[PDB]
Order: sequence, then structure tokens, then C-alpha cells
Amino acid sequence: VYEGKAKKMIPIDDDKLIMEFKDDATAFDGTKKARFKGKGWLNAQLSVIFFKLLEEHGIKTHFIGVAGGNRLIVEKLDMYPLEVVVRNVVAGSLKKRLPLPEGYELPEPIVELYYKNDELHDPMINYYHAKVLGISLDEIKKIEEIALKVNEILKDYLAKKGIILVDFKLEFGKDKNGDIVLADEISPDTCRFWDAKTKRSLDKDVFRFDKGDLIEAYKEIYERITGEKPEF
Amino acid sequence: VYEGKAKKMIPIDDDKLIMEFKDDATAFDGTKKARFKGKGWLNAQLSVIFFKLLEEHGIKTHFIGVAGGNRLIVEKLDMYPLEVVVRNVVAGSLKKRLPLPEGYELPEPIVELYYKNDELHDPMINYYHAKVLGISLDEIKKIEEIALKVNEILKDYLAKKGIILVDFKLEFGKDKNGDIVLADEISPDTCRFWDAKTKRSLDKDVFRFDKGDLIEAYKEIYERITGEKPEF
Ligand SMILES: Nc1ncnc2c1ncn2[C@@H]1O[C@H](COP(=O)(O)OP(=O)(O)OP(=O)(O)O)[C@@H](O)[C@H]1O
Ligand SMILES: Nc1ncnc2c1ncn2[C@@H]1O[C@H](COP(=O)(O)OP(=O)(O)OP(=O)(O)O)[C@@H](O)[C@H]1O
Ligand SMILES: Cc1cn([C@H]2C[C@H](O)[C@@H](COP(=O)(O)OP(=O)(O)O)O2)c(=O)[nH]c1=O
Ligand SMILES: Cc1cn([C@H]2C[C@H](O)[C@@H](COP(=O)(O)OP(=O)(O)O)O2)c(=O)[nH]c1=O
Repeated sequence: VYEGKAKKMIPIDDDKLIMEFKDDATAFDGTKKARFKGKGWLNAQLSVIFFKLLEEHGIKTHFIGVAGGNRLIVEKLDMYPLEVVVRNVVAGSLKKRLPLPEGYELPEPIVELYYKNDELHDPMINYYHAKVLGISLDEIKKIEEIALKVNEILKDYLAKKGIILVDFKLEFGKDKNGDIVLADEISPDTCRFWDAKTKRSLDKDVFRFDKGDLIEAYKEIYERITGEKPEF
Repeated sequence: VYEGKAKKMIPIDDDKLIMEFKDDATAFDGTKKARFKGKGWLNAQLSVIFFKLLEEHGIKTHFIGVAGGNRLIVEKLDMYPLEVVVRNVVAGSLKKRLPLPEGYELPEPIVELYYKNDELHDPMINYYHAKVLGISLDEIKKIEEIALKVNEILKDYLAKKGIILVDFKLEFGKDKNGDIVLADEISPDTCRFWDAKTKRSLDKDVFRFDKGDLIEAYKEIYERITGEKPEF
């Protein structure tokens, strides 16, 4: 059993674990905390929907099944210590790296690699740093190739629903065959979603910058995507 | 005429400029300042020596000639807005990016790209950011290829003189033929040099962290390399 900031990971046998989504939200290196009743359920459901879409499109993911409510059954992987960020529209930390305004449409997607390390506060890295960390160029290239394919699929699917995929974060691990498998979660916690018409945030930015009601925003995402009201 | 933090750039015609090295030193985003009589002369002389060595090895540089003392004649270029850092041994900012100690010998060199932008304080970037900045992948790859070749040459040459090239920064621009040309300076200001036996700094780190006498350290570098005492 491993209890993280937003999810719990419970071993089953040797091949699989339980990913349980909690109601907890954190931001700014965990210096901002709150709980949102039903956030876990929403993030679980939405992950399932995204993983199923991606699987239909030939993306290898850790998704195996659901275990009732906020719990997914997933394949255990040897995790890469990376957060892989894909960006279509300028927002968040990109504003400190490029002198471009919020909402600027990028000429092509940006991929950023962040080294998962709490003591160093998850610094950005490049391919050379990754190699020193034991991640080969070949591996990095496959990882970015998948992230960019995931981007296209989610972007297209979401645009047909009036949602702009601004940016998002993925994580990856290796399976026993040494294949690169998409892992962790895909939710309004780990993506920026803007309404196409109004350009307002329907994601964790609502909590990060106090823009209104997180649950309302997450429900709206769930409703726009499924065409149904969240039953919980 | 452009007066920078450590050097002055004076136009000649349309093809060339004067690079004048000043006695000024700055560090920590220019929050630490001092002047060292003779530093300009040392950095000029050492740049000349490095540019000549690199030219003999088939590296295209902006070096044209000397204009007496602290002044070099160099080719005017369309500058890339980059600082290109090559690292052999862990030091400086790399310690905040990888959990490795000062002096750790890297399994292979690291290349880091920093976007030259004072308002953003020169953030690290990757190939994708560079593209948005108008620098093609092809260009980035040629730039890194040159930096890594420069590394090998300087590393080998300096090791034969009992000096460890820990890391260093280069800058590049395009000439009228669209060729990538090595620019700016190569000095104890822009490199880490450690004595092979004692591992002590013979570079700007002496000023950054008050490790003794900058001029003495820079003289020692000049003496170890030329086999002669600095005449000024
Ligand atoms: N298929 C998988 N196999 C093994 N581990 C996984 C898998 N998917 C996700 N994980 C890891 O399980 C954890 C999920 O919990 P959570 O999101 O709360 O992480 P955290 O503890 O907050 O932060 P971190 O784990 O990044 O330090 C993360 O460490 C994630 O990388
Ligand atoms: N061959 C060249 N052609 C045109 N410009 C050059 C050439 N070589 C160096 N430069 C530029 O000239 C300037 C040298 O002066 P200096 O080192 O004092 O820069 P700075 O003003 O302190 O900092 P920066 O210029 O990076 O903001 C730098 O801007 C450098 O990029
Ligand atoms: C680096 C990182 C990004 N992300 C997601 C949130 C955003 O949708 C996108 C880019 O985030 P970014 O703008 O880099 O950081 P911040 O969340 O501090 O503004 O990736 C995470 O969920 N976790 C992370 O650790
Ligand atoms: C980024 C940068 C590096 N360098 C040189 C100094 C070091 O020899 C090497 C790596 O520096 P780095 O460790 O990144 O930064 P700091 O100088 O703040 O410790 O590159 C510069 O001269 N100017 C620069 O703007």
C-alpha cells in the first residue's frame, strides 16, 4: 500500500495494482491543500474514459479494469522517473520560459521532461540528463512519440466536444516485455481544459487560482464528454 | 557601440566588430560586482589561444584578429539567443538538477541550452522551445555537434596541461553563408577549470564563492597554458 498526494496504490498479486483516486487536491509544491467531495470519483471515471479511447487508438496503457467507484485495476510497471508534459497553448510555467502570453497558440506542440524528484522539486531536464539517469535516447524518443500521439487523439476528441486541450502531463513505465506503457492518470488534475467559446478553465487551475467551483468545473467536463450527469 | 557586463562590442564596417574585454566581473544575475585589474587582458589572450586551437581543429569561429591588448577583431554574426553549456563534471547549477555531488564524473558529457533573455533570467530550454523561438532541429543538432567537438578538443588539450575542464558555456551565430559560427568568448569567466592534482578552481568560481584571488587564479591558468608569465 502506498498513499500518495491524490491517489492510493494497493498491490494485488505481482502483475497488478489498485489505483484509488482520493478527494484530496494539492498545489504549489503541496503548500495549498483542500478536499473536494466527489473529486476522486470524477478523476477515476475520466481516466477510464481517456485510457479506453487511447487503447482504441492503439496506445498501450496500464489500464486493466475498474474496481468499483474510485478504484482502477492497473498493470504494475517499472516506472520512469519522469513527468512528460505536452503543451498546445501557452499557460502555467511555460510563461516563465517563453515571453509569450497566456492563450498564445503554439505553432507546434512542446514536449517537456521533468525529473520526478521531491528533494529537487521536479526540475525540467533534457535528453542528456535522462541518459545520466539511465534512460536511453531510444527510450526518450519512443516516450515523446507516444506523448505526441496521445496529444493528437485527446486534442481531436476534445475539440469535437468544445474543449481546448491546453496542455497535460503523462507518466510512463516499462512492462515485463520491456515495452513502454502509459501509466498514472489522465484527469482535470493532470490536464488543462478550456471551454472553446469562453476560454475558461475546466480543470485544476480553478483550485490553483481560485476561479470558482472545482467540483462544478470537473462535473462540467464529465458532462461535456459523457453526455450524462455525474451519478457518483 | 554596445557596452555589456564584461565586454564592449564596437562596429568597424559591416562585416566585423571589435570585442573589447573589460576588467569588470559580475555574478548571481549581476547582484555581485567587482573589478579586477588585468582580467580583461587575461580573458582576451585566453580567448585568442582557444579560438586559434579550435580553428586548427576545423572549428569555424568568429575570430579574425587582435587589435592590441584587450581587443579582438571578430566577424559580425546573426546571433542565436542561446547559451550552450557542456558539462563533464558535476558543478554549479547541475547540482540542483541531478542529485549528484560536486566533482561527480559524468558517464558522458551533458549539453544544456539556455535561452538568453534577461526578463526571464535565462531559463533552460529544450529543442521544442528552440523551434518556437525560430531555431530548427537541424540547427540545434549542428550547434550541439560543434559544442561536443569543442569539448573534446579543449578537454584533451587542457588535460595534457594538468587542467580538468569541468564545464563551459558557448555562444553561436550565423554568418552570411548561413553557416553556424562559434562566437563570444572562451575564458576562465565562461569555463570551469580545476587543477587535476588538487581539484581547486582556477576560474570565475574563485570570485563567485570567494575562494581566494581571482587574478592569481587566472594568471595561473595563463601560465599553465602558455608556459609564460603574464606580461600585460
Ligand atoms: N502502472 C503503474 N505502476 C506502478 N506505479 C504507478 C503506475 N501508475 C502510477 N504509478 C505511480 O503511483 C503513484 C500514484 O499516486 P500519486 O498520484 O498520489 O503520486 P504522489 O505520491 O502524489 O507523487 P509521486 O508518486 O509522483 O511522488 C505515483 O507515484 C505514480 O507514478
Ligand atoms: N561575433 C559576434 N557577432 C555579434 N555579436 C556577438 C559576437 N560575439 C559575441 N556577441 C555578443 O556581444 C555581446 C558581448 O558582450 P557581453 O559579454 O558583455 O554581453 P552582455 O551584454 O553582458 O550579456 P548579453 O549580451 O548576453 O545580454 C553579447 O551580447 C554576445 O552575445
Ligand atoms: C509538471 C507537472 C505538470 N502537470 C500538468 C498540469 C498542467 O496541465 C500541465 C503543465 O503544468 P505546468 O504549467 O508545467 O505547471 P503548473 O501546474 O505548476 O502550472 O501538466 C501535473 O499534473 N503534474 C506535474 O507534476
Ligand atoms: C548559463 C551560463 C553558464 N556559464 C558558464 C559558467 C560555467 O562554467 C558553466 C555552467 O554554469 P552553471 O553551473 O549552469 O551556472 P552558474 O555559473 O550560475 O554556476 O557555463 C556562463 O559563463 N554564462 C552563462 O550564462
